Amino acid sequence: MSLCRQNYHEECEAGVNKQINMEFYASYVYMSMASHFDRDDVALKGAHEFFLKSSSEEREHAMRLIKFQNQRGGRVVYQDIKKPEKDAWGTLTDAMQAALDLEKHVNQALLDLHALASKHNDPQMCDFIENHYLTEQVEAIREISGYLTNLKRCGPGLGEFLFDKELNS
Amino acid sequence: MSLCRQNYHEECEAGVNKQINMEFYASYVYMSMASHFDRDDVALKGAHEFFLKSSSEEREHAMRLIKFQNQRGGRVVYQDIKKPEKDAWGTLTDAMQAALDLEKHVNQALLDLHALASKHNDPQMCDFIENHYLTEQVEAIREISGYLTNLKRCGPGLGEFLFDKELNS
Amino acid sequence: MSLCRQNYHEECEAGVNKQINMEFYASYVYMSMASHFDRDDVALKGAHEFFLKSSSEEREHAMRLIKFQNQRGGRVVYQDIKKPEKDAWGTLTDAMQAALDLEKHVNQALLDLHALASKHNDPQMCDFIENHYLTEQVEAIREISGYLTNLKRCGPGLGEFLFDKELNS
Amino acid sequence: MSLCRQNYHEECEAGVNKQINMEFYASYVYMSMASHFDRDDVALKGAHEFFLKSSSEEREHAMRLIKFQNQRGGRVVYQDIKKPEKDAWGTLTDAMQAALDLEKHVNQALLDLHALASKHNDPQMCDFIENHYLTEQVEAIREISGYLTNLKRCGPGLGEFLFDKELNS
Ligand SMILES: [Ag+]
Ligand SMILES: [Ag+]
Ligand SMILES: [Ag+]
Ligand SMILES: [Ag+]
Ligand SMILES: [Ag+]
Ligand SMILES: [Ag+]
Ligand SMILES: [Ag+]
Ligand SMILES: [Ag+]
Ligand SMILES: [Ag+]
Ligand SMILES: [Ag+]
Ligand SMILES: [Ag+]
Ligand SMILES: [Ag+]
Ligand SMILES: [Ag+]
Ligand SMILES: [Ag+]
Ligand SMILES: [Ag+]
Ligand SMILES: [Ag+]
Repeated sequence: MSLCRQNYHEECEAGVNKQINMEFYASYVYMSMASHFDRDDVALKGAHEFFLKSSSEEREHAMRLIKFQNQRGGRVVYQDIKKPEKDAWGTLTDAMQAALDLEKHVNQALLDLHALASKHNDPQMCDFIENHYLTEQVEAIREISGYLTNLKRCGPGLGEFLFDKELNS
Repeated sequence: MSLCRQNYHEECEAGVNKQINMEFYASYVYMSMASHFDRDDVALKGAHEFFLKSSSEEREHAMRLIKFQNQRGGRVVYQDIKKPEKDAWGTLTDAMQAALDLEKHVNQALLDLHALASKHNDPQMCDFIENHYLTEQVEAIREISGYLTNLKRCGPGLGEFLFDKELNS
Repeated sequence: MSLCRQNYHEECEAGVNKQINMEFYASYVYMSMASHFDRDDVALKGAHEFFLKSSSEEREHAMRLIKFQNQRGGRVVYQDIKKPEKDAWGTLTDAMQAALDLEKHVNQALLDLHALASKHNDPQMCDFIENHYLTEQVEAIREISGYLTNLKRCGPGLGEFLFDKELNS
Repeated sequence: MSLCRQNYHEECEAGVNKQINMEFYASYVYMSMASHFDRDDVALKGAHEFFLKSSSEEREHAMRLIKFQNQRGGRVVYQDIKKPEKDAWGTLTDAMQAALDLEKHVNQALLDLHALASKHNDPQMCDFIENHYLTEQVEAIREISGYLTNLKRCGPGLGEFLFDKELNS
């Protein structure tokens, strides 16, 4: 009766908790991509920066869902952040493909989370997700898709090096 | 045929009119809380300011729904703004509890209003409500909930005085 | 022969990988402490901010070890970031105690890592750790210890609320 | 009894003298690399600038060890700065490989010098070396290693030309 929870279904709460984990996970994947591209034998500084920034943004995404959980009076429950699937992510194209797949996985998760909120008639949650995640995911996915297109266009070797400069700066 | 109304159902219009009254009412409650806390024998200036600001914001909420009504080509119809339930709101905790209850009542009303708009497939109204009210209500409720938590933590007497300073400044 | 690795023992590399995980873990603990203190029923904003900042700094610590790993030509290998031990961290004192314990655990780990580097005659690694971690840990631990002292001094209730204001601002 | 020497072993002094020569030598190598890349028939201005800067920095490294020698009350003793091993350093990759080898040779020398100081319990010398040389060497080596990686990635011809632009600016 002194708590803030209102119109916030347990499934949604749990879906937010899952999404928190997912965003941390994606953060972690990108951290790993970043460090891969900062290997002396890979040495793609643009990719490194790009994936670091993506890692940091994923962390922010997580945190904003954490906040949301608290703002709705849910209870954040953390789970392990699983290690990413690979220790080495290949070429920039390989990693961008993996990133695209991750973002699509995150995006589906968010869409599922939105479907949850819509199912439970939580329009504030829906709005939150739309406002902070959905278009962002769309943008990210489109952006990575274009990267893949240009990576392919640029080709291996020099093209990769030059394309890599074009990430960020 | 020269009017702007389009896709704006009479129930929604009426729901906006009810919500207008509700926001004015909440404004009025907060006005009363404010004046209570500015009694010489209550004299909690932070609460006074906080509730005045909440009153003014509720008024703005009302006005924005008035505007919306007109922008959608509905017709604003005012009702009495009922006096608040109490003339004296007790301690800061008591008033914060009452505020929490009011905000939850407003919030449910808004959620009902959004459900109305969703039922009548008025996505512009839905968006309006989400954009201007829902998250705001969530924020308000969470904020007041935290106040209650801290009021309890701080305890009566000195704690109330000190907590009161922490509202606003 | 085109790689940068020099004087960087496999044990050290592995110790850095462990330390990376540990810093991420500590980051994660602090994230959880932060969100605990942002519960509507806990609502200690200073603690929230303090633990968020500690989480972010732990992340930076991790990242700097990631960087170091790459700068020394080791290979970062991530592991799961385990969920923290608790879902709810108690009072600010309880959490500060837990933080103190975590920082001491991190600190011992770092000291072990430094002992590793010293054992393997990796003075650059030693210096790195001393330059970026050791004094920082000392500072953190002392700082948290003082917090605990003041939390105790301040007492539960009002004291906790007031002490909480004194974290950060 | 009016001199400053204290806790500065003759071997260390001699090791500093050797290191001075080594840094001058490395300076000289880089000078030669620089001039190679400024040949009209080589004409890689980025490499030229990069190696000039590396030459100048190596000179500064030498000078700082000279200073250190004097600050510790040792006696600087110069030896011939031997001419570099090659008159022509090949492609940018070839020279970067040679640079990597030189920096690793310098780095080992410094590590040996640090081991000397540690053996003789000269922590000020150890610190000096750690503070001014070790991490710098690590950085240099990693940097050159990445260059080699990117030179390889970029390939001969156009890639070399483009990679060359990416040194410095
Ligand atoms: Ag819900
Ligand atoms: Ag990384
Ligand atoms: Ag992203
Ligand atoms: Ag919306
Ligand atoms: Ag919407
Ligand atoms: Ag309608
Ligand atoms: Ag008033
Ligand atoms: Ag309000
Ligand atoms: Ag080592
Ligand atoms: Ag948090
Ligand atoms: Ag810390
Ligand atoms: Ag000595
Ligand atoms: Ag020259
Ligand atoms: Ag150098
Ligand atoms: Ag040191
Ligand atoms: Ag040291």
